[PDB]
Amino acid sequence: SPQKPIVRVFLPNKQRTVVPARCGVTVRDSLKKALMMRGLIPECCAVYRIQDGEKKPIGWDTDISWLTGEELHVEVLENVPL
Ligand SMILES: COc1cc(OC)c(/C=C/S(=O)(=O)Cc2ccc(OC)c(NCC(=O)O)c2)c(OC)c1
Repeated sequence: SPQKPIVRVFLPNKQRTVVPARCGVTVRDSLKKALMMRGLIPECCAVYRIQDGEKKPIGWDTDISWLTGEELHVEVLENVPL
């Protein structure tokens, strides 16, 4: 059976969108869909994932195919020009 890897990203506002683990693709591109589907932007959003009872912040250049099997969650970095 064709193996399907995904990462379930918990979007802002406690929603979630899953993105198929893209090999050779960064959190940037994968999450780019994730945010954009909600109408949000990866610019003012951060990627975190919970490890041993704690939080580990993720880098946008991180190959998302390592993060397969995990549930992610994005943290809104509110630094708007307001
Ligand atoms: C890899 O194989 C897939 C098969 C799919 O289908 C057969 C979808 C399908 C996606 S989709 O068209 O359902 C848009 C989508 C997906 C998940 C969501 O939450 C978990 C939301 N949440 C939106 C909200 O709640 O605001 C939106 C896929 O997506 C990556 C992957």
